Amino acid sequence: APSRNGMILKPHFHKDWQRRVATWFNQPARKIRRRKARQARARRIAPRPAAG
Amino acid sequence: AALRPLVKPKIVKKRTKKFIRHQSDRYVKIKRNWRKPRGIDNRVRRRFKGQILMPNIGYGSNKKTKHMLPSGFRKFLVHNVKELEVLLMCNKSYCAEIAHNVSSKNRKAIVERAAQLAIRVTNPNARL
Amino acid sequence: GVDIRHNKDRKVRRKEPKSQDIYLRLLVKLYRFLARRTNSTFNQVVLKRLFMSRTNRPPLSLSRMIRKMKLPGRENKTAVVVGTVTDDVRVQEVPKLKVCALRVTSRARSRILKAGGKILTFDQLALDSPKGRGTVLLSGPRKGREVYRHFGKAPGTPHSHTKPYVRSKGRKFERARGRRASRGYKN
Amino acid sequence: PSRLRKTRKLRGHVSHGHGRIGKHRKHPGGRGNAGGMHHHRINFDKYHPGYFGKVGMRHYHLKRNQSFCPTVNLDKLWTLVSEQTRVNAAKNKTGAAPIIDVVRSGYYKVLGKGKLPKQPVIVKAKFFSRRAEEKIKGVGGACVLVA
RNA sequence: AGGGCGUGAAACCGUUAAGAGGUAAACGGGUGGGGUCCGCGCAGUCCGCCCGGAGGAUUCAACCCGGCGGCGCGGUCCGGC
RNA sequence: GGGCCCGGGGGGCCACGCGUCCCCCGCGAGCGCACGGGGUCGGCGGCGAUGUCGGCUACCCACCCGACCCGUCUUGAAAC
RNA sequence: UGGAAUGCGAGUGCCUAGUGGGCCACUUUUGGUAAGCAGAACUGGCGCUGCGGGAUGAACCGAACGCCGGGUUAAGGCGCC
RNA sequence: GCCGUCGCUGGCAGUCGGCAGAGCGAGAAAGAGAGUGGCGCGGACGCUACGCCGCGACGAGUAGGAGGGCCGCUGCGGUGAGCCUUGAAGCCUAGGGCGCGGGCCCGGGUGGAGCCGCCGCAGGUGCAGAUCUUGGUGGUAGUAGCAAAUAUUCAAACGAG
Ligand SMILES: [Mg+2]
Ligand SMILES: [Mg+2]
Ligand SMILES: [Mg+2]
Ligand SMILES: [Mg+2]
Ligand SMILES: [Mg+2]
Ligand SMILES: [Mg+2]
Ligand SMILES: [Mg+2]
Ligand SMILES: [Mg+2]
Ligand SMILES: [Mg+2]
Ligand SMILES: [Mg+2]
Ligand SMILES: [Mg+2]
Ligand SMILES: [Mg+2]
Ligand SMILES: [Mg+2]
Ligand SMILES: [Mg+2]
Ligand SMILES: [Mg+2]
Ligand SMILES: [Mg+2]
Ligand SMILES: [Mg+2]
Ligand SMILES: [Mg+2]
Ligand SMILES: [Mg+2]
Ligand SMILES: [Mg+2]
Ligand SMILES: [Mg+2]
Ligand SMILES: [Mg+2]
Ligand SMILES: [Mg+2]
Ligand SMILES: [Mg+2]
Ligand SMILES: [Mg+2]
Ligand SMILES: [Mg+2]
Ligand SMILES: [Mg+2]
Ligand SMILES: [Mg+2]
Ligand SMILES: [Mg+2]
Ligand SMILES: [Mg+2]
Ligand SMILES: [Mg+2]
Ligand SMILES: [Mg+2]
Ligand SMILES: [Mg+2]
Ligand SMILES: [Mg+2]
Ligand SMILES: [Mg+2]
Ligand SMILES: [Mg+2]
Ligand SMILES: [Mg+2]
Ligand SMILES: [Mg+2]
Repeated sequence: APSRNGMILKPHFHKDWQRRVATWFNQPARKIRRRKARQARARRIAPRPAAG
Repeated sequence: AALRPLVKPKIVKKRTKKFIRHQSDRYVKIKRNWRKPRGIDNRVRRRFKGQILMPNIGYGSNKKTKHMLPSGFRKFLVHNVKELEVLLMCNKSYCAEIAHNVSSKNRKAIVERAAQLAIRVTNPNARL
Repeated sequence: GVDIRHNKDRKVRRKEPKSQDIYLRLLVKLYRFLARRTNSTFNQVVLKRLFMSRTNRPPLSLSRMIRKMKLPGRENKTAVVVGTVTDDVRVQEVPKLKVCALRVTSRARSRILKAGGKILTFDQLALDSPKGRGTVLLSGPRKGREVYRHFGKAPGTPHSHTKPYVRSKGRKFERARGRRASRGYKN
Repeated sequence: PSRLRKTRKLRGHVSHGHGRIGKHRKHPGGRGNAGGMHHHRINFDKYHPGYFGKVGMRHYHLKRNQSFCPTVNLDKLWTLVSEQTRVNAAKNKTGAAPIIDVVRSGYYKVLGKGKLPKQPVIVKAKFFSRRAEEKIKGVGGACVLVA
């Protein structure tokens, strides 16, 4: 129920949103993996530019 | 022959009985530890005559004699000789109480060093 | 019993800064002494403004400080603000100022000094103006905050120019009924 | 932290701060924004005038890049160039005015709020307001249009 | 710690000891009597200065040598950062 | 009666230097007692090592006054 | 000569819970034979509130409450309880 | 008398000492002002200023709000040259005390291996109730009861029976 002055809010939480929460606790491990694949690729094509 | 404090004012206690919790005499499940009664019909809460009393700041003890031991001192827990030597300059108003879990061996050092510094020990004859 | 009411006994006001800042409290120690031991009402005002909250200490822009220090008879007076002096890009010429503030932004500092002015702290105002003599105490706009656009008669009452709380701004967001006669009504 | 919150102080107090009479029931009044035109009508009318109804034309497939047009007032115009740009122009004698290109600074339209310093300037922009051009012309400057 | 054995609570029960018992018990306030223990009581404090008796010494002040430290508007000393 | 209780011919005064002009006609020293900014005695007595001293509260018992069982919904609960 | 008496420091802004079953008494008062009935006005109460008195009691009378000593009272009382 | 709350948005940085001079509570504005001419070596406490001190008024409370807890529980970062097999936690206690209280300290006993104080951080953090959950135990109570379908007896044997 509304109470005095306030914004009218329409949160989109009327589905089963907890079944589809994507946490990011693997973010640092993803960043390491991506970097480790950039290094092994830079070694693989050297002296060709790493960027591409 | 015991050490005496700087002054020994008369200690006045407004109340000496403990405040037993309501209905704690009727059940073992109700410990006598105080709990503010909060029932709607609770007659102790409403301060009916002849009922259990409720604690309130009015019973407070005189600021001067508060926390004062009957000896006229105020206790201070110590665990070793080093902690004892913080009472060197306030030995006429504060005494040393040695913690329960100090080994009997070490109580000899604290009880000895306290004698040298004229600091009073509340429990010197323990764990002999 | 005494027929009296107690709801108003306790006055709601600050006796100290909510902040745990140690430099602020060292200044409060300083001005607690000056306020007590000197009859200078200025010290009491400054002492009080040191307790105030962040929104009660609005920042004072350079342009506003220049305007108020240009009024007749305020020459060589030290401008005093219990708060921050923010730079104003809209200002072109910055006159020589002497100022005392809690904070001065990095760009406001360069402009004041490059104009030849002097910036003080509040511990330096005491050694220069112990009673606050020759001072011009100044304050930032207290109602210059977005919140006060939302205070007053509720937006849905006649002649109320209060700002509503909307998640979005646009044609579809609270403009149909109650805001134009063609849709129900207007007030 | 949960140690600083009301729940810790409400231990031992029946009702947990929601009253003995009204209690804390699940959803009295409805869920969400239920009742706007009904038992909750005063709150909506009082605090959200305009909430109900429709106004104005629809526009399918709005692309907000088509109406990109950041604006700058004249009182901020001289910040788009370094300080020495202005002082050099003010003190030089040949009469040469600097070029301020507002598109390079990320603006398209020039608005008229404020006053300019008495210093000629050539301004480049996609759009001008009528008062912007007059004020720019009052100091001896010119308005240059870019596509 | 005796093979569902670390510790071993409460309810509830046996027994030993003490006290009490016809308005169920329990409870608040106020005293009183009796117990368990505690004061590790039972000729009652300690300190400063002073007076006087007995004594006794790494013997006081003041001076000299050496070291250390504080301050100096050294009215304005030299060197330094 | 009021006019520092106007002016003239035994009992209390928070009167007591003087040059004057004239209305009118800037510091004495001490000492002491106290109905004086909240109690002191520069006053005393008895008892005290094996049965006696102190121990609020605390254990048991007794008596006098008080005293209905809590939580809850309720205008109202000790509620049959 | 701040232009009656009396008393008192005022103003102002945000955020805000619980409530939205009430009930009782003097006086006034509608319906009803009336009701410890239903419905209103004013004020004060009970609810949320103990305490002295009315033996007993939500509201009656007195008086409202920090923990205490002394004194005096209110309403009520003073054969005995 | 004492406790607390509120108010005085009250007082104290002046502990200004022999490089000295002790005051500013007092009916009634503003200087215990600055000048120029006419023997001893001595003097209590204080001030965690988030501290300390003074004076005056006041103190009912459901629903509800707020403050402070040197109230209590579990874990984390610091710290306590912390405690502990000369005995930790836990548990028991007609032992001694402290606090208005939430609680806490110490003595004794049991126990046998770990625990706690302070500054911060975090929370699955405080039970009398929910015909609450699971487990244990009472009174009832040596009680109801061991009663449907006719029935047992004598002697001996084994056997502690
Ligand atoms: Mg609501
Ligand atoms: Mg809100
Ligand atoms: Mg009630
Ligand atoms: Mg009162
Ligand atoms: Mg109140
Ligand atoms: Mg209030
Ligand atoms: Mg409450
Ligand atoms: Mg409820
Ligand atoms: Mg609430
Ligand atoms: Mg509700
Ligand atoms: Mg809810
Ligand atoms: Mg064992
Ligand atoms: Mg083992
Ligand atoms: Mg086991
Ligand atoms: Mg076992
Ligand atoms: Mg037993
Ligand atoms: Mg017996
Ligand atoms: Mg009786
Ligand atoms: Mg009875
Ligand atoms: Mg109920
Ligand atoms: Mg009913
Ligand atoms: Mg009840
Ligand atoms: Mg009944
Ligand atoms: Mg309701
Ligand atoms: Mg009625
Ligand atoms: Mg009815
Ligand atoms: Mg109610
Ligand atoms: Mg009320
Ligand atoms: Mg009442
Ligand atoms: Mg009667
Ligand atoms: Mg009395
Ligand atoms: Mg009678
Ligand atoms: Mg209260
Ligand atoms: Mg027990
Ligand atoms: Mg083991
Ligand atoms: Mg946990
Ligand atoms: Mg339980
Ligand atoms: Mg039978």
